[PDB]
Amino acid sequence: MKQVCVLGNGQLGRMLRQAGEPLGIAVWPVGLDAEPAAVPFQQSVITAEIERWPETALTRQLARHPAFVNRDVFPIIADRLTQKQLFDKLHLPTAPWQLLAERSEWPAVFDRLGELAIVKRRTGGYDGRGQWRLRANETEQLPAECYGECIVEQGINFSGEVSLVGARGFDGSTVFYPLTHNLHQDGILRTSVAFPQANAQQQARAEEMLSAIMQELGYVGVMAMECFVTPQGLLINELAPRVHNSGHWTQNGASISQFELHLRAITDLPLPQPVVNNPSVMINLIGSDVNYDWLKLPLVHLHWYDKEVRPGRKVGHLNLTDSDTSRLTATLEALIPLLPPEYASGVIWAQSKFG
Amino acid sequence: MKQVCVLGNGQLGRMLRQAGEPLGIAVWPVGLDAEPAAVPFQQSVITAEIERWPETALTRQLARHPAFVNRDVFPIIADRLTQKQLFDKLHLPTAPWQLLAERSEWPAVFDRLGELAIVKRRTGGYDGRGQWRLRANETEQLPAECYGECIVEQGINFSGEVSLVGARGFDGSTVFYPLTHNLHQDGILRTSVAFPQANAQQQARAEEMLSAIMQELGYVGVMAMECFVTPQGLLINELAPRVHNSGHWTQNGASISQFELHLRAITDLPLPQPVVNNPSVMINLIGSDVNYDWLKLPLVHLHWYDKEVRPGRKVGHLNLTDSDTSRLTATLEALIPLLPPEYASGVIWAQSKFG
Ligand SMILES: Nc1ncnc2c1ncn2[C@@H]1O[C@H](COP(=O)(O)OP(=O)(O)OP(=O)(O)O)[C@@H](O)[C@H]1O
Ligand SMILES: Nc1ncnc2c1ncn2[C@@H]1O[C@H](COP(=O)(O)OP(=O)(O)OP(=O)(O)O)[C@@H](O)[C@H]1O
Ligand SMILES: [Mg+2]
Ligand SMILES: [Mg+2]
Ligand SMILES: [Mg+2]
Ligand SMILES: [Mg+2]
Repeated sequence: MKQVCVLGNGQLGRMLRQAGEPLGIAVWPVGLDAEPAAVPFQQSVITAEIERWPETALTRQLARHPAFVNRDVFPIIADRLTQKQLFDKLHLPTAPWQLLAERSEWPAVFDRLGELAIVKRRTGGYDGRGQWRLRANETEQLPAECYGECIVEQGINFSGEVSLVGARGFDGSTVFYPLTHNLHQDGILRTSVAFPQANAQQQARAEEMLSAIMQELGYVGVMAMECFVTPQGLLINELAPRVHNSGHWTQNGASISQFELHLRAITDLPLPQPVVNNPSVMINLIGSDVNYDWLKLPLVHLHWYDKEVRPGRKVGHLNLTDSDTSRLTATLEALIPLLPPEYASGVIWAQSKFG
Repeated sequence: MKQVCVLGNGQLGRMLRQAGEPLGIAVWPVGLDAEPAAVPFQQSVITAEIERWPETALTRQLARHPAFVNRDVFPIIADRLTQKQLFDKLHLPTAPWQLLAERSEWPAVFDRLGELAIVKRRTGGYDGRGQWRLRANETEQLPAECYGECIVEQGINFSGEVSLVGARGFDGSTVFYPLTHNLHQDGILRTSVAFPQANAQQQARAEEMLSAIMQELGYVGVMAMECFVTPQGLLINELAPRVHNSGHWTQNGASISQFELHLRAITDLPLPQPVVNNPSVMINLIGSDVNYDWLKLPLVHLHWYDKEVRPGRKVGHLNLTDSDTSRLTATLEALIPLLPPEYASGVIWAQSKFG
């Protein structure tokens, strides 16, 4: 019975453990502060749900582990500069950008990028923290700390956002789910909607890009590529070297979930193409307490994280899938009065995807 | 918040625990020999995946425990003599029978029940162990121990077997799954097939019968009723006061699984009718080692129990569901060479359901 250890103690690891169980794979999520002595890392394949970390007794032990899959890929992706350079190397479309070295460069930056600059911390950002959207007369708001520690990109006016989640096997095979439509508000993902068949052109463009990246990196497991939809085609925004929030719908809307797919990849099990026959919606639960009334609606799949509820925190997600989009829209409509007000916008945006 | 302890350490408990996690319900399977001092009985709803048990430090604590849902139904069900009588008291069709008290009753038993008698141990039987099929000149095979400890009933020539899995809530509401077709060989269930819409007359007869049963008992949770199909309609074979093997398909083929439904009922959560839109097939894994090649087929959902593989032991099950029956048939066909010989019969029988 394969053993896998996942570095990091969040919901991602928990979902990987839940997926592993019925497949006969024991998965052990280990936080950074864990005691290595307690960790069966020796008899396990190591994976992670994080991409960067401080040095601890646990991480020092891991360091010397032969089977930490993708170990060397993380730092490249963990630093936005190196990630952006990777797209450049591979000729992949992405927002024009540059390292933002010091105050003095501002003039050349706007000259280069346009009216709106999007400044991003090279490492550690998530949910939009560590991101600034500045105009020529607003540069003084950027913390000095940021000089040398941030990249700056052109503000992209996309018509929508989509991510491609897929996986690469140790033998180079790759498999993908259809593109997923993502809605972000205030920097955090709120809702995702996936259809069995995406714009065929967009789907091929994305697969070619993701494929080139996984190959170049020699990556094994699941990776998510977030892109921006523009009239010239997609632009890659960023990558996540792991299972990703946008693909949670796969737990209930694909024959093989992103969690199962990642475990198959890393343990070298078969990686056939997951079957996706119907559309799916996923609503993220953020800073809200669980309301079991949601369970009155039979299509709603509750995925609760057993995390402390605090503002802005991802606490769970709700998935719904059905071959009849009317049912989905109706389920959505019934959910509105059962969710806090800030959820209406995303729920309605999901409904409109079927309109 | 949800804390449930389940009496019994088998795969059913494990599947209840996997189901409860994402719902935010912490499920603790407790074996009979467990140390009561290590169990959260005081802060939980108690359920069980077994129906009769010896007195141990652990079960002693469960006697009369107010949090143990259905505690008094178990014993009624656990004895076939009491179970049969229930049917009788509710005018529900069942096989003509009687308590088999002693050797001398034999000639009259055959005069009354006809050619073939089915002897069954009053308690503890499963997978056909404790059952004997006898003609009038074979009674000497029945161990002497049986007299007074087994019932005897009419061998029924049924055209097929179907089970009804459903639940009853604390307020009397009930919900059910469509009937499932079950195939038993050598006393053990090998395969099940469910269709979204079952014979209407049949489904209604089953629901009326099971509702009468659960209501009569004040039962809360999931119960399964195995029946035999005959030209006068269904005959009830036996009941399982819990989630049941023939309902495993609901893990992937219904919007709410029988595991989830049981936890909903017992925790007083909502109990809407689960959605079932496509057919499902479940192949029981018995005494065989896991074969990861099964995973090359994308529709296959592996549910491995993490049990030691021994002859005749249920080690797992494979579920498959899709709206396209031709897909299911093709997946079944591909499964044959990937399973031991003894599985062909069952797989073919499933395929035949779609023929
Ligand atoms: N150049 C850009 N132009 C316009 N919008 C942008 C741009 N970069 C980011 N955004 C918007 O901000 C959202 C969050 O940005 P991004 O993914 O870089 O940050 P993050 O902190 O890494 O978020 P996370 O890791 O949680 O996805 C994007 O999905 C998009 O809505
Ligand atoms: N009276 C009967 N007539 C004909 N066949 C019968 C009869 N009783 C049982 N059988 C056959 O034997 C099977 C198993 O019998 P039964 O369910 O009573 O046994 P069990 O040991 O309680 O099995 P389990 O608890 O594992 O379902 C039935 O599903 C059916 O195939
Ligand atoms: Mg990011
Ligand atoms: Mg992002
Ligand atoms: Mg039985
Ligand atoms: Mg039975």
